[PDB]
Amino acid sequence: KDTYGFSILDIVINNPVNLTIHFGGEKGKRIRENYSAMIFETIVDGKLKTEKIFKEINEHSTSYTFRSEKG
Amino acid sequence: GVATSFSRKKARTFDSSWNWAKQSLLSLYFEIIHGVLKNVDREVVSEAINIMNRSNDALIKFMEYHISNTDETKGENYQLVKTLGEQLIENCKQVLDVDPVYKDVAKPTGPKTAIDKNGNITYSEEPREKVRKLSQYVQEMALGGPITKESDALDKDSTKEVASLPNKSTISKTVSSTIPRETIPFLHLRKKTPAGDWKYDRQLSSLFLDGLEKAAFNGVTFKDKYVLITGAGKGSIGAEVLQGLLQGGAKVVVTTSRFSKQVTDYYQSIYAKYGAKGSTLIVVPFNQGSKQDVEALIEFIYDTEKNGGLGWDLDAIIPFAAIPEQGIELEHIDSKSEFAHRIMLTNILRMMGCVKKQKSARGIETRPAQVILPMSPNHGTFGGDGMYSESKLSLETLFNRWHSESWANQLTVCGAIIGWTRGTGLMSANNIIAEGIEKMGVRTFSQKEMAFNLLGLLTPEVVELCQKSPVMADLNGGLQFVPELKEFTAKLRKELVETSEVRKAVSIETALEHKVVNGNSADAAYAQVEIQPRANIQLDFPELKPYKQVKQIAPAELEGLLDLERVIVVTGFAEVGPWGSARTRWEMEAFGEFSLEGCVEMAWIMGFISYHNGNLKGRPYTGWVDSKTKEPVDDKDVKAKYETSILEHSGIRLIEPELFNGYNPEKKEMIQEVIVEEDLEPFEASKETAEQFKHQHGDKVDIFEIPETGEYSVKLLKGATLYIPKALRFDRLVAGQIPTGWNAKTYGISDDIISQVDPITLFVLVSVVEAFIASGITDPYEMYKYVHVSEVGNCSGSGMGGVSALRGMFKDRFKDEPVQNDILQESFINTMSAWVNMLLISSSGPIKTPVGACATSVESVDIGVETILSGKARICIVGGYDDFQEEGSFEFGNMKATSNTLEEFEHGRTPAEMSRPATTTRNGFMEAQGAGIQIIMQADLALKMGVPIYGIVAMAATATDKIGRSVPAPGKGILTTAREHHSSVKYASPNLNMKYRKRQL
Amino acid sequence: GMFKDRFKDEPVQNDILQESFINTMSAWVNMLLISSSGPIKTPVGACAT
Amino acid sequence: EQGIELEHIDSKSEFAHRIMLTNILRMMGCVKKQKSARGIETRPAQVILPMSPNHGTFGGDGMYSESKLSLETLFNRWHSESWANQLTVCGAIIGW
Amino acid sequence: PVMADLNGGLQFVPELKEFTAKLRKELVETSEVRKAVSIETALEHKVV
Amino acid sequence: ASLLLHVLVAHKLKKSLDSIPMSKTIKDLVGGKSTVQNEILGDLGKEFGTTPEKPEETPLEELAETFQDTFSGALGKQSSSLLSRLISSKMPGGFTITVARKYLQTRWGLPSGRQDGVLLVALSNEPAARLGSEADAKAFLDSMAQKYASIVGVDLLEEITKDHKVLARQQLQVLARYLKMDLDNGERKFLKEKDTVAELQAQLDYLNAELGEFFVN
Amino acid sequence: DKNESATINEMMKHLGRSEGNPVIGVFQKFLTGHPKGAAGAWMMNGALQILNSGIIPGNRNADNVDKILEQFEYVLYPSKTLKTDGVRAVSITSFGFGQKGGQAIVVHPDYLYGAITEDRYNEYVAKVSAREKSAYKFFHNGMIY
Ligand SMILES: NC(=O)C1=CN([C@@H]2O[C@H](COP(=O)(O)OP(=O)(O)OC[C@H]3O[C@@H](n4cnc5c(N)ncnc54)[C@H](OP(=O)(O)O)[C@@H]3O)[C@@H](O)[C@H]2O)C=CC1
Repeated sequence: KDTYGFSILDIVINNPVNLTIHFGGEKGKRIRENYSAMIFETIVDGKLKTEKIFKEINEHSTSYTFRSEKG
Repeated sequence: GVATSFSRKKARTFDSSWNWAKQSLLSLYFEIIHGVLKNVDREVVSEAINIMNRSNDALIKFMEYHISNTDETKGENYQLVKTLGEQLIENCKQVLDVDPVYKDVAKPTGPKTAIDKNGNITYSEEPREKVRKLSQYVQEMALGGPITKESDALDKDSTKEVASLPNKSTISKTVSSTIPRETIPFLHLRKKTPAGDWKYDRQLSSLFLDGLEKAAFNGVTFKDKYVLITGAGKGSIGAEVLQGLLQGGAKVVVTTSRFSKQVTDYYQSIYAKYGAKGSTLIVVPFNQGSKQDVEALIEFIYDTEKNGGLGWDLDAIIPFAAIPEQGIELEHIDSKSEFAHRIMLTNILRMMGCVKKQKSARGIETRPAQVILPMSPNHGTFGGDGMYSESKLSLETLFNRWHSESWANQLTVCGAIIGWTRGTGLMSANNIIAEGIEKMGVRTFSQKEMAFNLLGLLTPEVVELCQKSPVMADLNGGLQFVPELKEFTAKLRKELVETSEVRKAVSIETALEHKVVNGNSADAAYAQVEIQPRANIQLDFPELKPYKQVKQIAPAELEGLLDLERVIVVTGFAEVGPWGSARTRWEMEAFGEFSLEGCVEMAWIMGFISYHNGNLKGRPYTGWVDSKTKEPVDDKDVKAKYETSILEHSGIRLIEPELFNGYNPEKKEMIQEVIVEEDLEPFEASKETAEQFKHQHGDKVDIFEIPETGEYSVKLLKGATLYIPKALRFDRLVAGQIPTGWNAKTYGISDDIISQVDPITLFVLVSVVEAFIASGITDPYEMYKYVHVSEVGNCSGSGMGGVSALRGMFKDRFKDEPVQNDILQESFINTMSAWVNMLLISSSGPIKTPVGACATSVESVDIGVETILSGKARICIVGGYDDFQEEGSFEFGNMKATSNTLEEFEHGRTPAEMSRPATTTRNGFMEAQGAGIQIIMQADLALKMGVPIYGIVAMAATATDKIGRSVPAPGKGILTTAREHHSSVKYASPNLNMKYRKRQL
Repeated sequence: GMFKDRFKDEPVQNDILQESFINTMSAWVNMLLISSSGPIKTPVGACAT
Repeated sequence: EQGIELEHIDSKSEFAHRIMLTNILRMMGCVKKQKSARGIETRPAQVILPMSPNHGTFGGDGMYSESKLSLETLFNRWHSESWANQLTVCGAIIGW
Repeated sequence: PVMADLNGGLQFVPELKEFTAKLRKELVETSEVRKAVSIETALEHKVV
Repeated sequence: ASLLLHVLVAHKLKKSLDSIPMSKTIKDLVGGKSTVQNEILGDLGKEFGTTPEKPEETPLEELAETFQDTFSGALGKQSSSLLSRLISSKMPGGFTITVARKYLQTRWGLPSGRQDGVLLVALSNEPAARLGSEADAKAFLDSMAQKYASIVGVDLLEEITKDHKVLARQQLQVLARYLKMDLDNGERKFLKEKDTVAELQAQLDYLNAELGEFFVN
Repeated sequence: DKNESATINEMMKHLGRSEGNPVIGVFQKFLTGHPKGAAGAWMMNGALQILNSGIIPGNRNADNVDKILEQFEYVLYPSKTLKTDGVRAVSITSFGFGQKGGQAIVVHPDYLYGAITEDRYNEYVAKVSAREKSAYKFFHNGMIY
């Protein structure tokens, strides 16, 4: 809840089809920069390159959707 | 006034924007061909953008076929469509897969009070001098003016302007720097200083104006924005904020208070014009001064689709609704101002107080809802507002309470301070002083400008800024800088009131002097003679083009190729329906309103007006005369006297019992068999009837003879069977009926026949006679000067046809009412075509009668064309007819075929709104009454008679579906008229080519 | 069943109007038999049908 | 009114909006109809309205803040309506 | 019209709400932390 | 709920209570006639209210399972109309459903909730025509109380004054008819007055609901 | 409604339209109601008014066209009167109880007068014109008396 904006109990109890995270006020903004910190390094032959997992989450994104067919 | 109006089944969602762009583009297609709209018009630019907002892959393929098919040789307008059209096919392919955009285009207007020399005041909204844009309105609002001192291609080329629509404007001259130092803009946001007041901030307002400029160049987007807005009636700000929400893709609830058909046809027309791709629109009925509706509407929005709600969320709530208070001062503050304190203040707090309990339950705290409160600058400064001032002042306290209470995460307040919007129901009463208040430097806004200024409070620059601190938008043109706004208000009025009188009463005297110095009869020849129109009801035959013009349409090889004996042709047609004949139905169908020649026919149909010749009160008269009171009515006044009553009693309406022999739909009589439990009173009867009771009841009833009178006395004993009537409230209350007062006597049908024949044949004889009138046949025996007698067919049957003479036989003999002795004759389906041959045509052609039970008339055309092509008939009637009665209507009701009527009142539907083909919430059909026939004929003989050829029936077919166990279930059996073989689609058949068939001939 | 047995309020079917038409005896010839898509032009002659 | 916030604004705060605001307007609105009948226009009645400094600044007042803010509008309406001779407003802002 | 503002300077304190709950939560806790400590040293005193 | 669902399906198909197995579904019973399918849903949406998500496809042993959670010991709306029209067309004169409950209790020893089920077994096996004799009605009801016991599994002087108090009750009407006095004018003024009481409560409790009990009091 | 839209789309698709030429679907039962004998004739009088005038009238109760009906790209559903410059042929489809369906098609009358010759056409025009004036006189007199 406090870092990514979803509750894991509601996912298990009643299996959703889609889950749009919303990025609202201060709490929402705090949550979004936890999605903006998804860069993985590999110490490239003496370098450091980070690729963001979540592509479109930028400083203007008000939401993000997780999608699935069944659940 | 507190009484509830909301319900869950009275919502109307509007979601078919994928078809109001194929409609709106083809509506722009012919208004450029025929010359309605031209290259100058900014509305075509406005209608360009409402199609660029709705761009699918299927829509460009619609556009590409219609522009590539128009032929430029014929006209100059045909070249014009292909210039704009290929320019708009250019633009839609770039905005495809791009979110839609609100961009208001039209000319920003201004006020003008002009007083005529006769002393009449007129307020006219005039296009302004140096502000021809919304991009010029932005640079005006950033300059301020004199009183704030403290600290294109459009009208000359649409097709160039239409090209400049996808392209986003690239600038760097920032309008924040266009603000003069020591000059407040006209549109400034505010900031609370730590002393506690709200003062003008440069940087907050500069972030507002700069994004407001981009809102004029590029425009706002509102995709996935969910908005509540109340108080959105016609001609107010809430209707112009609505157009800017729907245009950008928002998903908007709009609540109305006066829920009608007029209101719901207006909200359909808004969405059929502005609603972009993905936008939606809900109209729910509403009360805001009711506590139980603000509870019940916020439930219905957030609640899920499994339980009937919407399942939505909300990202803006705009509670604008207000009632007028005027002339109401502090001693006259009463229940009207106390009902209106609750609309504008303490139920706005329960909208903001009840969306938070919907986000508390669902745990939603990362999606605020920006509240947009309408505020005022004048708190007590006008005269008797009532309690308008008190309500507005209270709203300002919310800014502080966002910091201090627990609802800062669900709601964010954004108070707007709307200036002089003129036209809206609060400030439309004084438009005449708006021109004088602008003489200072104060600015007034039309509604599309405070639409523009409030939709700048939803841009993603200021939406983020609301979520840090409250946002106060002061949108006055400097209307807080005029000293004594009340004193200067009445000063401008009393000058323009007196000049409107002193220029009026002076001009009325110099015309009274002028008729004394020179008299009346010297100037009596200086008035003119006007003329009122008369009604000239025409038959509307087809207008024939010259033979040079005709062969330009048809191919050149058709001449001599085509045998005219075996081409079938409609020669006449007529009908009788709920809107009278075929002529007064087309005026209601095509136009929605009657002409002057249709109010005259619909009054002659329903028997309102009535031709008088002779003397009226001694002096001679010739003209239309009311048939009730025998007093004259002019054709100029047939409308205003009778347009109400003709629209009351024609069309789909409530079932009127006088038309259907005492049938009340609400009281449907039924008899229930009971058993007597003791013996009844002796009633006296005649000899033959009391012997009939004894043969029936046997040993139960008791008949005895009365000695003096000679008539028997009948006693019932315990164990006999009675039939006591009951009555069943029945659901189906509405049917489309031939208008109230349609008499067959007014067409010339005698009482020898009306009293003897079925009511459905009176529908047919009027429809056969009027069909020769449309055919030029004035004497039905003119058909025999050319055709033999045994070559005039009559192939025209009904679905049920004679329902009124089946209850004469199954229901009125059993009741033993006085019935005719030949009712079985008049009940057949082939006997409505007997009175067409007994009272009319005396021919000996075929009389093949169809029955289709809902398709009786396309089958009848099929039997017709098949009859003529074999030469069995050279003329034949075709047509179909059916009568509406009580018992057929009840039995379609048990089949769930016709629609229930009490379900429809619960949805808020009106009777002129319940027959709806291809609709999302259609429910069944609406059973109607009447007839309709056509007279077909060879195309060889139609040229030799000299008759109006109205059409060419190229094809007629019928088809049966397949195996099943359900009769009313339709099927695709008539899909076998397109049957051809596609094994060999390589090379063109010469047989379908027409030059080849000419060479063989 | 429709003019006389509803008025008596006997137990009647709910789809008697279906089964009373003249073009529905030719429906059960296409519902229980032949499954074709040819013409279904129905005559009425009242003694010369 | 205490413990009452914007989602708990209910009939208790709606009964009390009427005590503190829109029946104070009917005291000042009904003494003027008693001086209208008797023709008394050379004897005003100084109204003493209790005001507050805190309009929303405390926590859940209920609608105490709304009632107080509305009273401030009267100062302007003395200049603009027709009851300036029978009533004179004197708003006091009482502290702690 | 006459507007009497009779505050002792209560419009010059920034964040009157924040400073209100600050003074209370100190005097509430000191009323408890001086209470529950004194209730234990009387429970120790009846054990030793 | 198995005892009520089995009757209302067997009425709409007009077949016996044994010729329809409850292991089958609604769809395999009709034949394809979709006029009948809407009639089966409407009779069950009225009767129980809670209609499942796939009624037409689920077998009837699983649908009485669903209906049992929200049905207990009631008669209902659809069920009380089919059982009063049963007596009003198949039972003799003076033999109302009150007499059909006095007979099932006195002779067969059946209280109120049991004999609500005896009438349901008598619904699907209704006569083809009206029973004529007064005892042939009782022979019909004796025959159905044992066809009800094969479902549940349970084995099973004041008339000298009733024909007297008839005479005094019928003498009373003929004196009241002679005096032209109305013995029911009290009740008709009564019954048309509880309408106006309940109408005012509808108006008055509307305002305690709008304005609240704190405001109004 | 679903069946009629589906049948029209299927036939047009099979025969080879152009993609982007949908037939415009007029509806008349919104205003008069659905009769059952008179149904195909009221649709037949309507077609010969849409042919000669070139006016496409509109279903003025289609507040929201159904979402299922978007899969038929060869139909269009209007809600307002749409006066065109020429309608060449109109379809008239009537579906009945007892699996009685059927369609007609009604070509413009000016395609008849291309197979005619100029002696014949001029002669025909005069006769029709005389008939038109004569019929007009007859209709007014009867109407009034
Ligand atoms: N216009 C101006 O000059 C300014 C206005 N304001 C405020 O902005 C808003 C602007 O409204 P405006 O459009 O100008 O005024 P209007 O009166 O035109 O619009 C208000 C809407 O409220 C609806 N309404 C009326 N009574 C009720 C009720 N009892 N329950 C529910 N709804 C009702 C009406 O339409 P319907 O019932 O058809 O929906 C009406 O159009 C108002 O709140 C006003 O106080 C602020 C500053 C300037």
